Amino acid sequence: MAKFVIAGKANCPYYAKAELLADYLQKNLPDFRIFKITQHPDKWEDWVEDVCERNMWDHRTSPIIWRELLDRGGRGLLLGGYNEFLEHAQLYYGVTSNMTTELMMVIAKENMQTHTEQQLDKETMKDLISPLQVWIASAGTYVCCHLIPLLLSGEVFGMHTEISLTLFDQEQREDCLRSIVMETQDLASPVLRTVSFCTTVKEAFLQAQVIIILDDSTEEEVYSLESCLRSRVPLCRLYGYLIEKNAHKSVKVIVGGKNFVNLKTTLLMQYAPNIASNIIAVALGVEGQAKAVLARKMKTTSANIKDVIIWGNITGNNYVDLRKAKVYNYESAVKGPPGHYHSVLSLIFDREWITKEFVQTLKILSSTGKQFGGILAAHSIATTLKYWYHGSPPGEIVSLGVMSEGQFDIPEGIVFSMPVKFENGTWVVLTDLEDISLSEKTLSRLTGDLIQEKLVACG
Amino acid sequence: MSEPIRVLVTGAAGQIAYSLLYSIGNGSVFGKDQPIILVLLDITPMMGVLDGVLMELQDCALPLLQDVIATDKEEIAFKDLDVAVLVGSMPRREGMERKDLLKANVKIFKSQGTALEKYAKKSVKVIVVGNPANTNCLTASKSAPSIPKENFSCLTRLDHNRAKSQIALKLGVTADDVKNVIIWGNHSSTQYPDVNHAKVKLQGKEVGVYEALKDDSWLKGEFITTVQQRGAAVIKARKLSSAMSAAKAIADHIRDIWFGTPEGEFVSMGVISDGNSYGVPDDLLYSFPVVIKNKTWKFVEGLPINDFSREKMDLTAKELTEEKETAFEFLSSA
Amino acid sequence: APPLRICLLGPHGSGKTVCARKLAENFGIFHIQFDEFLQEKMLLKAERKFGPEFEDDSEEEQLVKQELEELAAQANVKIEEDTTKKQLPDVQLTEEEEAIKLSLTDNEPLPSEILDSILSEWWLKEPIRSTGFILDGFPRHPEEAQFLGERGFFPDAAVIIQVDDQDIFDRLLPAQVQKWKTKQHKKLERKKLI
Amino acid sequence: LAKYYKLHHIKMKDVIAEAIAKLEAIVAPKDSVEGEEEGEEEEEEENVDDAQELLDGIKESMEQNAGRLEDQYIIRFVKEKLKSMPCRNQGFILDGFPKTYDQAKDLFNQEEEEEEEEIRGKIFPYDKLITPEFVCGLDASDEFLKERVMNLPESVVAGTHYSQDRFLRSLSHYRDINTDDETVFNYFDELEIHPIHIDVGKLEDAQNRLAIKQLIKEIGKPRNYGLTDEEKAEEEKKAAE
Amino acid sequence: VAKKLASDYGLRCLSVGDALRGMLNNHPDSELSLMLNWHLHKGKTVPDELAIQALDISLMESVCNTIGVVIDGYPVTPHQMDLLEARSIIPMVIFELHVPSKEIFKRLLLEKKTEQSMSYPLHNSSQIIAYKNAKYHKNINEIRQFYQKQHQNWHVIDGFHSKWWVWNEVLKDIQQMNKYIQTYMKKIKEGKAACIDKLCITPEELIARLGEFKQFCPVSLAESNELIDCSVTSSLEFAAEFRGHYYKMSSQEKLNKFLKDPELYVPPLAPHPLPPDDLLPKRLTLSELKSRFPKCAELQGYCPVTYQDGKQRYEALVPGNIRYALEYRNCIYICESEEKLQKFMRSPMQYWNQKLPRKLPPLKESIHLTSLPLPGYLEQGTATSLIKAMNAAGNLKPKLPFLSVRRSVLLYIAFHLKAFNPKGSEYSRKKYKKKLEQFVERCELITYLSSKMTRKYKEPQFRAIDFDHKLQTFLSLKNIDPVTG
Repeated sequence: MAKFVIAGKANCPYYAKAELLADYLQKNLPDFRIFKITQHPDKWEDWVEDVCERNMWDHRTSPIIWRELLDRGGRGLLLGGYNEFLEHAQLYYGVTSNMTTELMMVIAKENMQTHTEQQLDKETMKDLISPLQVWIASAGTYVCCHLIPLLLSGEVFGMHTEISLTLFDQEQREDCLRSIVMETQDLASPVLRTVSFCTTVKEAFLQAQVIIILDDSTEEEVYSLESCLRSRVPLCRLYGYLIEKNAHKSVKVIVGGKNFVNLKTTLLMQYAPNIASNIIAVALGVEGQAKAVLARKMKTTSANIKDVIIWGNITGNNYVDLRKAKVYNYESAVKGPPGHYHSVLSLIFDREWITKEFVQTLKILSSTGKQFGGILAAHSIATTLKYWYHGSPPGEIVSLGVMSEGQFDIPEGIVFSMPVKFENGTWVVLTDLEDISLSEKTLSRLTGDLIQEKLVACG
Repeated sequence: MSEPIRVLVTGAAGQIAYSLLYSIGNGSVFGKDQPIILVLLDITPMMGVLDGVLMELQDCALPLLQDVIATDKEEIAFKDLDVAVLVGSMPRREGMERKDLLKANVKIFKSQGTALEKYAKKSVKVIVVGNPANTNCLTASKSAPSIPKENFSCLTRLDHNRAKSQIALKLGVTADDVKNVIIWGNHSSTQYPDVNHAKVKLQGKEVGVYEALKDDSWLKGEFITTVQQRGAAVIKARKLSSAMSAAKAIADHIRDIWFGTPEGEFVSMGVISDGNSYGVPDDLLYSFPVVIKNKTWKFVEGLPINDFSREKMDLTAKELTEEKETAFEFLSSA
Repeated sequence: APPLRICLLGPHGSGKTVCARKLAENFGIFHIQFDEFLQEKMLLKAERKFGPEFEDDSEEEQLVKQELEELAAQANVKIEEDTTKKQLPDVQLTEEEEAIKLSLTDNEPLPSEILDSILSEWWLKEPIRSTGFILDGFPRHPEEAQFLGERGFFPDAAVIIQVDDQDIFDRLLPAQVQKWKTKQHKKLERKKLI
Repeated sequence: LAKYYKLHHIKMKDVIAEAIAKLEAIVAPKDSVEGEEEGEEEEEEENVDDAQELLDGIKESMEQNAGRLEDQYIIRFVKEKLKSMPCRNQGFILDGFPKTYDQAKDLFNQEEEEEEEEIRGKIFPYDKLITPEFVCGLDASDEFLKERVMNLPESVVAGTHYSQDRFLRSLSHYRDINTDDETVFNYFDELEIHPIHIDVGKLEDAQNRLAIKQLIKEIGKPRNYGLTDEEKAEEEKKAAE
Repeated sequence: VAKKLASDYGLRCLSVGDALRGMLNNHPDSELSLMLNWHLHKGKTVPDELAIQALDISLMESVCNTIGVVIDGYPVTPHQMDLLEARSIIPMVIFELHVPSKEIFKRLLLEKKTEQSMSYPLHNSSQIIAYKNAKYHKNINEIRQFYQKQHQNWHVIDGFHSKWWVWNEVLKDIQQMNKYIQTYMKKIKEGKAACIDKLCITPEELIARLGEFKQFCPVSLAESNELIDCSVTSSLEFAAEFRGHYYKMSSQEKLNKFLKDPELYVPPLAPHPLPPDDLLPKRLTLSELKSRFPKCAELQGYCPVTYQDGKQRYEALVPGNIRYALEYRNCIYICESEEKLQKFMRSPMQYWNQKLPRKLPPLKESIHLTSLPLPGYLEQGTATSLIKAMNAAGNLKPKLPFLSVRRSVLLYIAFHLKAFNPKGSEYSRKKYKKKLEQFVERCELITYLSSKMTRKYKEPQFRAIDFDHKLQTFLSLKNIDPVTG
């Protein structure tokens, strides 16, 4: 096994004739191997000068010819332009090229056309492209690792999506996000085609089609709540402006995290009014926690529990409504066939536990956020996106954080958590649900908290 | 409904397990119509963490999950298992000698193997993830002689996936385009990634990675080095282990076991060398390219081996042999 | 025509409850236990399973309760019983729930209005009326069957179980021996504490 | 199973034929040559006329019942067979016999009706020694059975009970007797000597080595001199060879 | 079997003699009876026309006429099969019993037992029986060939399957044919499109009653815009009728689609005509090629299809084998494989017009070391040789005990060369490999023994276990041939 390379200019006569000789040799000789290179003549000078410098050869005319000692792209041993290779082949093999000069002219045209083909092929590859564009803000965060595998599952969209993903934080976070990108590549998902980092202002959200917004790890010290709220405002303003300018007009923006989620969403919408309708806050995790608490009390599975509703600040003061909550597969001897359901309030004989204890427990869970881990956050975000594209389960209520336009009573211009279904790529608010009215005291408490947060943030 | 299966994960408090569990529960492993019972085993101090995990899982309201069991007791954890995933191992500490690491792991996996032998179903499938995966798996299998050795496997899918990723990156393609990569030998820096029989789909046509890349130099040197060192690079950058990709690989491995491999495709698995046509010594846990049908794996025969491959394979076989000898000294003395 | 209705009648609910449940589960209909429906109705106010043994046990506790409270006062060394279980005030019964409680004590039939209202719910209303059901526990009285006829509201069929004294003892008596043993152990502990 | 455990497996035809033949041999004339040698052996003191009239009643019954015989006779002969010293020492095996709960009760129940004075419980008057230590059910798809039977050689099936009409009728009758309402199993179930059931259809090996393995495991190791030194020496030779 | 069928569902079976005998009673002086007697007295045993008439007369018999009849072992000659077809006495389905002579003889021995079951004399000659059976083979082979070929309905049995097993299989099959027939009749009365498989229409009627697409799948033309010749195998497996005309689909799935929405494929509603035969392609052999002379193919061997698909790669110009080769539109083509030929036949317009450049003509000459000149074969052999030498020497830096360095290294290298030889006899290669491994271990002796033995003497039995073996090995090698040893 001998190994050779020749580089060409698309017009070079002698390079073409070399190609003829090479193909003759490789066809007839068992021993012979060659790789083929050519550059546009303008590039050729630079490309060859670089090669020659690396080798410390001294050759300039096209073609250039060298034997590579072990493998393709090793070190080379230099043979001279065409006459020297022809000499080598004639003496060592005994072979002769027989091609005419006129033929060399024609093939010089043919190879010009071949390079034109190569160029068009490059352009052709650009045509083939129809990815989905995704972005993630505050990506340098532990939740992000759990989220990415759910995205890669493709179930979010169906296993038929060219996915392009983007991740943002500052350069120090960019180091760990580099590691995240490495793991992402290793995850070797069938729908993954690209992933990217961003750190820099102009780039962000550029033609973004999906945007994920996480909590920030505020590296700043423990400022007062008022300072924390205000500190969000510059970041929300920047993100809103960047999204509105850079993103695709139909971009979807999802806000998730443990803190001030409603406020962040509201500010973003304020700065990004047009997209604001597209922007939603994930409540599902709180609902899941409530379901699990109920299931533990009942000694059943959470999946049997359905139609829990979260009424409030997701990451703050919220009310959990069980009036519509249903349980399935329970062992009431008043026992239906599969798919029968009984009302949680009816089953739980301890109203005191519901009123005092359950509420206090949820208040603790929300305030601490302790049990809100990476798995739950990821599950909530992923499942919300899944319902947004696919739709929610028929008949089942979902909770979502969304901007009030007065719907029940709720004052306009705040983001509230409320019961919703997902259909046709879009959500609807279940304003036709009976009895789910709130008390005036409850509503006043819930809205007042959000309003005060908003006011303090605006300062 | 299909009867729920019992699945055990050891070291469940560890980050790999934590990442994996959600993929287990959501049906990505066993399919969207198999109810699961999940069993979590760890040392007693982790039980607090383990309890937090159990709670978060219950919070996920996964429909296919019909129990989570947390215990520090092997007799409970290994009872009536259908699938066991052995992720827990002692990590190598600074100043721990390799021999002491081996002895400690041999102790752990001997205990777990005996618990499988006594408590588990004889049909149980056992997946070993904790390094040194091959030697640990062998120790367990020797400790569970009633269980068919084929039931025991160790995680080499991570290397296979890494290799596929590197190839796809170089060609500029999806991972799905790449097929029939092979990882030979130990899940260690001595692991050998072989693409001589790998195929890729380019321009609507299927082509062999050597032909497609045409860079034998880079395939031998740089690709191999990158794959072998990929984990160290990830740890160096993140300061954290490769939990996400390990979990993904484990899920893929189990899923291919459960469903089987696609027709005309094979996968790399760490498996007991007995009867291989390739002239690897018997009584080793070695990695091979394999096809899986009816939850049963078979070796892809007839593949030609060049001397480069043969040499790598014999080097890693030597490493595995030395490891086996060292571990077996403790297993006999234990 | 309406879906199936049956009740199975015989010992103490016993296993027969399970066997009815199994039948309905095979059929894919509803199961009912009438006693359950009573218990849960009462529990709605009560937060307790009222009934004969459970509250009668409290009678003996009257004496022991008072002795324990005297000892708790004289013995300022406080007691394991400090954690007294939760109980409510009287969520005052209607005459309907009063009649239910008196049924649980007496094992005796009740003003027809209640039976009518509930059982007519089960005839008249979905899902029951479409799904149909088998019931455990009813009628307990020929008086009740009489009212069923006088309304004209009927099952498809009755079933009765053929069982006898030894068979009944075999399952039930061991559990009651356990009740006795544990009660005696409790009383021994009370002697020790006193 | 008999060959591996090295026991005795008995079939109803054998019991019937042997009982008849021995009765007839006793009923046959004590001809003009002396009987058994009057040495150190206690000779039998049968009544030959009892055996004769028993055989007469047997013939009459089989006339009345078209070659079938009354359960009482068959059970008597089985119970005596089990009393025999070979059964008492080693092992007895029966294929699907007895066949009904009543038959099982009659055979197994002790005709010494031991004094009931406090025997309220479920341990009948029955002899544990005659009682099977093992019973199992074996069953397959009726389609699998039909296939196997039809696949039997036409010579093999020639005139047999397995000729398709006979086979079909007997298969139905087999199901019809063993209602889940009632089977012969119910007797052993009430003794709680719980039998166990293995699916020849799914195991599908026409030899069902797999079931044979399971049954062996359930039985446990043969209570025998699994090799005597002669057998050890021969197996050692086989290994050396 | 015939009797079992007749009993079990009251079906008829007939022998010819059955009819003739019936006629004798039904009128001893009927025309057919008179002819029968006349022939009999002439010794003319059943001129076939008589039996043919009697048989169709038997079809009158109401039970058969309405319900069912079977015929046993008849026709006995192809000539009878022909004349039956001429009247069109034509069974829907035929079954055939294949039996070893051994079985037949064993059955005949049981018949010998029946002869004692019998009493009156009867013809029992196994010799005649064997003769008749052999001639049954002789005629039945031809009869099967014709009838199966024309009428798609021939089935075969093993005599050693039990008569009940056989009966079951025959009944089941017959019920299948019945269900097909009835469902087809229903579709016909419904006017639906319907598959015609095992409806046993003759090829000649099928050809006569093809639809406009002739023997080609219209689904192929409409969806693919390609032609697939369904004629290429006779079987009706994807053949169907609709609206009074026959067509074949190219697959089960195409047939399913056609059945579902036939109007789409139906003409003129299909999107394209079948081009006229002059435009259609046809396959060739060496005889056609020789007739095509003086011209070769319209292209000088290089396969156009792959080149076109290759986006005109120079590389693609590998010539097709003539076995692949075809004429289309006046013009002769060859492509790289039979499958390429199939694609060409399916869509020739893609390919048939070409203007390849002059480049990459080179036909191979396989060059040989003997044929090479000295530097060329030197280069080829030396490249591998030096690669092996380079690795072996550089990595090992070899020496073996007692040998000179030169001796050790040269011998080791020569072995290494043999062990890795691309074409060395591989078991022998592994033999050398084993020797090389032993040599390596023996070189390892140098390092072990030097490292373990100090200049100070140390306790002999506390030497390591391998130490003394290794020493003994070294000492022995002093007086061993290194070449074999």
